[PDB]
Amino acid sequence: IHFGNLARVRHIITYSLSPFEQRAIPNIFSDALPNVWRRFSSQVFKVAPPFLGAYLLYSWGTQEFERLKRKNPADYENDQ
Amino acid sequence: KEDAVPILPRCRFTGSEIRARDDALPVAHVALAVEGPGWADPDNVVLHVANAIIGRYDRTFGGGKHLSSRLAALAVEHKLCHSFQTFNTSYSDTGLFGFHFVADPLSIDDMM
Repeated sequence: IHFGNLARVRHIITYSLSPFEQRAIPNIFSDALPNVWRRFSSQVFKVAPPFLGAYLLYSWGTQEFERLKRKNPADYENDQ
Repeated sequence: KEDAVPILPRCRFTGSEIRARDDALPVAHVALAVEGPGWADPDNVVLHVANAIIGRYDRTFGGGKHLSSRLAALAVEHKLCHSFQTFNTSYSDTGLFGFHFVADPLSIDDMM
């Protein structure tokens, strides 16, 4: 028994419609997408940064590794 | 115009709910109904017979656990509610066929 012992609530009214009287995915352009954009916007500069930073470190380290595999001509300039 | 009886615009029924919560009230009330046919329909006769099978109850019915109404018997056996009633409220073009009951917070679910 967990329903009926949860919280002491007073003076709140709620109105709801049967699922058959309404649409499943309403106002995709006027409400949905705008919000999706809103949500993306509000988070991008919190998530993206460290991932971008990770990428850079990855690129540097990968290139720096391949670069150390190449030969430096300055080791054979007097090997006549 | 003066001696013509005006036909009223029809009222659209909506399956839906409204919950007015106040835990400070001693008992909860719940009414549930589907759309009825309206005065002119003969079915109203059958609907009323139907409501008679289910009937009504209230803690002062002496018949108690032996009442013929199954819902009534159950309400008694399991202390399901303080009372309940069926109804078939008719109107010209529509109506409300349902039931209403009064129960303690912790027995609403079983009653329903």
